[PDB]
Amino acid sequence: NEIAAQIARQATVRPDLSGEGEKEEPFAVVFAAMGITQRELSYFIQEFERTGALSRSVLFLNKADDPTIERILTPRMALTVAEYLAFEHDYHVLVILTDMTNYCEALREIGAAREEIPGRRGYPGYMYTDLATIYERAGVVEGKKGSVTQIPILSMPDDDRTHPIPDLTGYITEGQIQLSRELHRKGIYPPIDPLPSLSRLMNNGVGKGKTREDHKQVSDQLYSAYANGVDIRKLVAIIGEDALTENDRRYLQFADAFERFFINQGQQNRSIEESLQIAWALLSMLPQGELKRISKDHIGKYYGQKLEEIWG
Amino acid sequence: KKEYTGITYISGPLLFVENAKDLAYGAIVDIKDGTGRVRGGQVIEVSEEYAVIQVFEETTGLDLATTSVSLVEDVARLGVSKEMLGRRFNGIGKPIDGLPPITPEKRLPITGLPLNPVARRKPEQFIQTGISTIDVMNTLVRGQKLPIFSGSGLPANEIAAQIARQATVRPDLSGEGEKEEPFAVVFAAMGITQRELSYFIQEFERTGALSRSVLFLNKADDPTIERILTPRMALTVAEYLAFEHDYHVLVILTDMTNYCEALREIGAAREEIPGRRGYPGYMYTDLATIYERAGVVEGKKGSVTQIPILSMPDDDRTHPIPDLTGYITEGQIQLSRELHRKGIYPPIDPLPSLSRLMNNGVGKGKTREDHKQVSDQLYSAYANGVDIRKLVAIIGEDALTENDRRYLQFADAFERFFINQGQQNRSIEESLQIAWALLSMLPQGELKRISKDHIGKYYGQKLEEIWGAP
Amino acid sequence: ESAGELLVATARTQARGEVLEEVRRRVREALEALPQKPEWPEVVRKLALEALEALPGAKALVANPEDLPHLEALARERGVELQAEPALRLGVRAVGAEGKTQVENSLLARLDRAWDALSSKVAQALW
Amino acid sequence: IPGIRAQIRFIQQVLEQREREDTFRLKRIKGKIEAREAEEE
Amino acid sequence: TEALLARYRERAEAEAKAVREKAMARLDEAVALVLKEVLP
Amino acid sequence: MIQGVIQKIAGPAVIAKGMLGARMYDICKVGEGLVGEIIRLDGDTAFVQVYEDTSGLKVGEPVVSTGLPLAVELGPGMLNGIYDGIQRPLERIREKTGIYITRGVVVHALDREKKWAWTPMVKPGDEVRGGMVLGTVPEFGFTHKILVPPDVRGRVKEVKPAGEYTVEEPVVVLEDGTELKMYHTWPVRRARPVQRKLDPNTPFLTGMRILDVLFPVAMGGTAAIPGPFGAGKSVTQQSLAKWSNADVVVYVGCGERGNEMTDVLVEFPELTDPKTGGPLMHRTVLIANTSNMPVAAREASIYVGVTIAEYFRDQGFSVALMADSTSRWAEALREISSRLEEMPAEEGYPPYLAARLAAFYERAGKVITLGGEEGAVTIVGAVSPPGGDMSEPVTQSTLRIVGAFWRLDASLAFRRHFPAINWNGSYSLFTSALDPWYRENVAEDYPELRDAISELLQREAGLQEIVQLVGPDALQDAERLVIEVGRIIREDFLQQNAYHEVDAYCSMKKAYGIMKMILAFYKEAEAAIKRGVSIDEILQLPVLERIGRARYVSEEEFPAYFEEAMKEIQGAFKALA
Amino acid sequence: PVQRKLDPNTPFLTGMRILDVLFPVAMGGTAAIPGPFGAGKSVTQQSLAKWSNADVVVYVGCGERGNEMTDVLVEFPELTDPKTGGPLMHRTVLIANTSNMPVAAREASIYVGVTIAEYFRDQGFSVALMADSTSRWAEALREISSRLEEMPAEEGYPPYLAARLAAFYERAGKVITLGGEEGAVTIVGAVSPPGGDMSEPVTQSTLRIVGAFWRLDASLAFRRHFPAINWNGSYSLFTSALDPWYRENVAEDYPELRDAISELLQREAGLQEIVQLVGPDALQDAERLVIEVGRIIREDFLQQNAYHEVDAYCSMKKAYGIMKMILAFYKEAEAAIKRGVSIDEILQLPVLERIGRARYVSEEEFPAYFEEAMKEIQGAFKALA
Ligand SMILES: Nc1ncnc2c1ncn2[C@@H]1O[C@H](COP(=O)(O)OP(=O)(O)O)[C@@H](O)[C@H]1O
Ligand SMILES: [Mg+2]
Repeated sequence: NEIAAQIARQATVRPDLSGEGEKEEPFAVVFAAMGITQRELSYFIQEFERTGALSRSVLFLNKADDPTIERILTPRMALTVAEYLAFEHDYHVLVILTDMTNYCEALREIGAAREEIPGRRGYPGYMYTDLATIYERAGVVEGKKGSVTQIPILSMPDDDRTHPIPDLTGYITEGQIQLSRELHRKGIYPPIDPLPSLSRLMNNGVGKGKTREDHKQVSDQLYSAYANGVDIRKLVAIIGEDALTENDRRYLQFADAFERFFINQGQQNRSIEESLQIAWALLSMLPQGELKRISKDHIGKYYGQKLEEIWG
Repeated sequence: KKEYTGITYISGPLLFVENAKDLAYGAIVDIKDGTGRVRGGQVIEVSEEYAVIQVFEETTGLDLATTSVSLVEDVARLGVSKEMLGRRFNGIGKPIDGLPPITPEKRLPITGLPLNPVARRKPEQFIQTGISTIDVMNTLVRGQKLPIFSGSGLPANEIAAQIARQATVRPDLSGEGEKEEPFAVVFAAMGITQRELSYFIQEFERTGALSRSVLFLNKADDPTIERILTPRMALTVAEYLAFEHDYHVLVILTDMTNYCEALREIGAAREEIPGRRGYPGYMYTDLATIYERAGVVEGKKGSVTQIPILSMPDDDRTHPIPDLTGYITEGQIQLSRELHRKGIYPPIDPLPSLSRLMNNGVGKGKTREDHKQVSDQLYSAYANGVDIRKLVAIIGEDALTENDRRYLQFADAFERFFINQGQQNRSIEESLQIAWALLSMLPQGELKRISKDHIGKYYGQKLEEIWGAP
Repeated sequence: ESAGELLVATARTQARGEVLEEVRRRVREALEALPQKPEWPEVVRKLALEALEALPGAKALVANPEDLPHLEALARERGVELQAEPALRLGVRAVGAEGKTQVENSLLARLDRAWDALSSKVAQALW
Repeated sequence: IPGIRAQIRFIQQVLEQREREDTFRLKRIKGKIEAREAEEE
Repeated sequence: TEALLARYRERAEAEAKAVREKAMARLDEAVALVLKEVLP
Repeated sequence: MIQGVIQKIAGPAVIAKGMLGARMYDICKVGEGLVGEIIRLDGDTAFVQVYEDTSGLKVGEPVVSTGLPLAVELGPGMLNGIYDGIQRPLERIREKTGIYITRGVVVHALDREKKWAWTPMVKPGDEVRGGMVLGTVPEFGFTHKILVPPDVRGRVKEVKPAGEYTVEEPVVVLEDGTELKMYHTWPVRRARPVQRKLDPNTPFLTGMRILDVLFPVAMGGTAAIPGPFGAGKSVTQQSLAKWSNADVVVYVGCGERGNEMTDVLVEFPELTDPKTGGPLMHRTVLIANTSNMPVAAREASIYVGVTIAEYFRDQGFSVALMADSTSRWAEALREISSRLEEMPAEEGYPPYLAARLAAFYERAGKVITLGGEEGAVTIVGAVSPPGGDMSEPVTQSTLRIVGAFWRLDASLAFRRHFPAINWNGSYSLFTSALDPWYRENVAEDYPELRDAISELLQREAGLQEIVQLVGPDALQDAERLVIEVGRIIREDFLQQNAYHEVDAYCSMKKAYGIMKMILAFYKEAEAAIKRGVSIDEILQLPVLERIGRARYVSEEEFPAYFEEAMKEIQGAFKALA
Repeated sequence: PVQRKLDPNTPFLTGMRILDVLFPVAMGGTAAIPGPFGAGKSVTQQSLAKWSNADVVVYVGCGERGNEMTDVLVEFPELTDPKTGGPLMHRTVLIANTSNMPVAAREASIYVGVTIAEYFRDQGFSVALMADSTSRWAEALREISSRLEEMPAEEGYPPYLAARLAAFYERAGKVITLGGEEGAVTIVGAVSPPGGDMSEPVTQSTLRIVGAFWRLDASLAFRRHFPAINWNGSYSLFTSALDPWYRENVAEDYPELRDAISELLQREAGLQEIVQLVGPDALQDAERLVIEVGRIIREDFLQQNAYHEVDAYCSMKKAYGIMKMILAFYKEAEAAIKRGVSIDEILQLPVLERIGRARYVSEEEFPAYFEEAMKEIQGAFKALA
């Protein structure tokens, strides 16, 4: 919920980089809750009151003490409102769904009341189609200035990526942002785990005329180096740490610094340039020969800057 | 020509016909629609109210007002003859080779009767398959059920075709010295693709092995009931030949996994509760009825030998299909993916392979007196060399003794020359000679498992055998 | 080197199949030429009675237009309905009492049903 | 080794429980369809 | 060594001709037998 | 006589109408007549499970109920015979039908044509109770006693004189009109009644030193063995059958594979009875089922065999019953349960598998027969799980009710050690009850010698790590002495050759003498070590050859050899000094 | 209907090094691409659609995202056909059935696509048919059966699912058309098992029919190492039949090089078992060299950038040159190892950078780049020694 509220508060486009003109259109938020508790609802209300976003927000609240069958119609009403606004008044809509797990529970209850043939773990066989009829209502339409953005939230039972709900959601959506419990236990916030995360439409908005030209290569190199550090962590857990090669120590230190600096950012707002500078400073901990996924021009233009120089 | 037209229900593979109590359970019927097309079916369930027929093909175009059902045969039967050799069939006895249909001497029920236990006798003689790894270490005995455990991409079809076109009997080694007993091969294919069908046809045609073979070929897009019926018809033909004309018959079943899947589909279509892992509860009995039809009989000169072939689903030996197959049969031949990827063919792994009747098929009056000792010495030496090859990776070559280096070189040469025979047809004597040449690499006193007489008679040959057949 | 034996066997099999096909054609001609023979009315009488007795009770009896003059007598004797149908040839069709079951006794169907059984006998006798 | 064995037996128990639940649901649907086709008369 | 099949081809043709000429002489008896068996 | 017609056919299940009054588990003839069994009654409808293939049946065919449940015929003519799972003689079936078993064939378990030498032992006017002895019939050297059926009471009106008669002859007629023949029928699923069940205070002598000493089984006890390939189970079973206390041996195959059953069928007729010159088959009953035979026969073979054993012990003998593979019977039971759509309990087995296993195994015991004479049944059932895992439910259920477990091992057979029973895994629970008998009939110190031998073996097994890491020569004198004593024990006491003329069978006295000799030599060697003698000197003494050849000495000539060896053991150490 | 079925003899060039070399698929064969979500099935299928050598491409979007269809529609017209040079969309027939479209239409879409492919084959062309996901077809069948209140076979699927899959897959092959011409259909279908479990019945049913199997790995996708094809879990049955074509059109010793590469990969996989146990440093020099060669093969040959203007397409000759360079370097390195040269000295040799960058060389500059790299490799060892 904190990550969702922060994203809703800080989200903004960058027309100056894209040269689209300083339109600066504020986001309109359509918030749909399904079986939300009083604590989370109060937190969301307080956050929206603090940010002054209630003046441009539509709320569909289904509290945990409300009847369980009402959860069937709430996402459809929220998405109908969002579609109407976006495609009839040129608004830009950010749709947040509090918990799809409660919706799946209600769907399973209805299916079991009707004795449908279940899928896995008793969920109805048409759950994939039912979830597709909800998720696939977002996008941009040719010839119109509106847009519908969806940020569903769901809790994996027992942190199981193979549970039917997250599995089908991944099979339908265009990526996912996965949180790690180990990162949370180490005090890192936000505890976003980069390796299992994915953005399918990432390369459609990054390049030469969009953001900066070194975005994709830096992202790939960061992923490769983090994976190497993670593997070396298992190697250290298996054998003695004093047997490590200097390259292994460099990768391990890079992984630790990555976790402590790039991921753990707190409640602060970072521009894309600052994030790229931090990423380059972290990548500078490795020799130039190991950056095989970055062209030499970008390395010459950006490599070498010191991590401690960013703040001090 | 009896005709029933009281059809009241069509759904999936099942259709209900009324006032048809004259239909015997398990009979064969054909359904004729308005357009005149005739498609067959089998009676599943019959009662005073209506009869239930499972359709072989799809039910497109059927209607409740114009279709009719007629009886074909009370019990599924096949017409056999001594002239079936050299013919191809589609799995329900229909020729697909373009030759005229055979004239049946007699018609037999494909669901054959079990053998009387007091009528069988002990298997005693072997079959020369032409493969050194099978002939020497996993000898096949006439009347044995020795399956081949294969994988996903392993060349099981190539090995099956090679064994089919290379297998022969050796009466001279037993002292008879005459080819009095004829030899025949029965080939059954279940759920094969077009490429496999073409490969099998080409392999059987190009070498002349078709003149002594009967092929029952069932494609993957054929009705599943045909896949069910194919092994039973093949075994009926084999039993008829062996026990009425003194033939020696080798039966090869291409894929039992496809048969098990077809059986599961048929069971689910009839609304039965599955057993373990979703498979039918009577799978063990069905597999036993298929496998137990092979053997040798007292007072008969014929014999039946089976070589089932199955692909383990996830390379798991605990899967129900391989588990039951090994629980019924008398051993297995294990194919190794590592050997196949290393360019070795046939990729048969001696270490996990096993034959439970080998001791009966070897001796002094058959094969040669040194067969068993050579086989077990080869097994032990190969195991030792393979085990040493793992330690040499970490401890280095120089840290090994002389015996360890000799074992490593022996294992490498064994894998290079013994197993990797390619497409050669090695007789038993050639395989024994190659084995002795490989053993000669080891020191004289290192052959602890062989008596001194055989060592004195055969030790000392150098490696000049595989180079005689490139 | 031994493929010539296989070709000889295939040639012999093709010759045997051609001979069997010729026998089939001759028998077909003999059967289709039956309605021009004096034994034809007796044959259709036998077919009619066999069809009527195969079904325990026939609601109606179907006969070819050329066949009904030679079977009308026992059509009235047996007390079953007579109905004409041009499509039927060399036989009669009897419809069950309930109307769900029908039996066909055409000579073509009998030949089809019996040739697969008498093929062995004719092959043994001919050669 | 003991940890791997414990994980293996836990996974086996989970799979067996799921199989048993599926079998029970199959029997339930068969019983209820029989009840419907019997009471429809 | 490539013309071996011609002699076997002509031998097979001769065998087929002999078989058909042998069978032609007894067609009527078989036809009469079939007609006797089929007719009730 | 209840008669009906077929109403509905679906697979092996046949529904018959007009069967009102049919009893719950009667045997029915279905068809023209296949053998079936009623499993459900509903109004005028009875559900019949046909044993054999039902293809070809048609609606409206007759159904006849015999009015009795599954039962076996008990009487003279069962010895030297081979039967299937439901007591059908295979030899006459082969004679009638050839090499195949055609469906619907009917034969009688007992030959109705053979004539037996009747010999009455009762007089007119005598009261007779169930289980009393009526006469005598010779059968292959046994005194076959004609017994009153357990549920028959009355007094004798007339008795036929001695002569030649068939089994169908009514030899004794009671005053109520009852006619008693040479045979009677008994349901296989009901245990035969007994006066009283005795305690297990007498041993079942196997003839093998390891089983007779380390892991004994009481007369009437139960034992279980694994069946791994290459461990020589068949030769062990044959030796047990040849050299046991049992007068009658009953062998059950219950669904084994075809070639193994063929080997068993062709090996026993070539065995010779140690007590005479004739073959062992004259006191053996064979029940054989292949894996392709009907499942009902495979399921009922165990009960048929145990009922035959119960009858033979009711005649007053000792019977050893060997179930070849209870795993196959469990598989057949699982298949039958799945045919009824019952809910599986664990790994597909029905929830009542343990109950059925207990019901089978609890028929064993030493009892006082209804005739007042003593008899017993000893059950040795083998379990051969797929993969050899001992966590399989059948093995767990079996090990909770058996009194002994003789773990056959392939590793011991690989190094040419026979009869290859692993002493580390095996155990027995009859030692405490058998100790007084050992004291009375063997020696007063026999338990002490057995415990000493077991402790020496345990200590030898405890040192296996060091002897494997650094080798035997790196040990001290005591450790080397322990290792060599264990080796001598393994090579001279546990090991036994079944094919040897005199070493095949060993009495309790010879085993006791060998154990005492080994213990005395161990004591002398330890004393010599304490006196500074070198281990190599001890390992080269000549009395070790006398000890090694002890197990090849004849039974009657053993005591002199034992005395001479005992004298030499004390002479070799003290005289050398 | 067709006149006759022919044996496959020519390969289906997908433009990807790993698929074209290690697991080839012949013209008229079938292949499957199973894997979890986010592994790269859709991108791979789009790459085959863009770069394959088929005359006509039929794409069936069975039950997948609509944004994929929008991307295809937007991007294909601006691309050029590799054969004729015209717009790429002029050779593509697109059948779209998104996730939120009616469920019963997925089977219809699959049948329509395969029938159109069969018709274009009948016209005498070579057609490549690609189904987005047959798992959605199986789910639609399950939903229809649930509405029918049938008896499910396993995991709720109807019994006839395997039969329908076999019937769909048996339509492919190279044939002689009724008009006397020659044509072929190549079917490539993606499978999406729930939870990535490869024991799911659809995957098992497909595994027993297709002639080629391209299994994806989630671990490789997590490392962003694409195409992320599990080498250990994949195979191909068309390798032996395509050898004469490789000899005639690519190089005389191409099969030997492919076999050497496969053997090296197998040995590296075997050594990885000891590496994960005792660590890489516990091995000898030869084992370390094998591990390093395996890493070089994985990172410089099997890897391929689908979004790169040059690395997206790779002809057979370029891959042959790369693997020849790698094999020559391995031979020279092991020869130097026999001469006592330290393994760490070899790993810093500059020719490794040339080998790694050879993948990005354009199709025009490669013939001279290969010669220069071979000369440099020879000089770095022979001249130095
Ligand atoms: N060959 C490739 N080269 C580069 N990136 C790739 C490649 N394959 C996949 N990806 C990336 O990984 C993502 C996987 O998504 P997608 O291919 O749609 O998966 P799936 O077909 O399993 O749904 C792509 O959106 C893309 O960002
Ligand atoms: Mg995709």
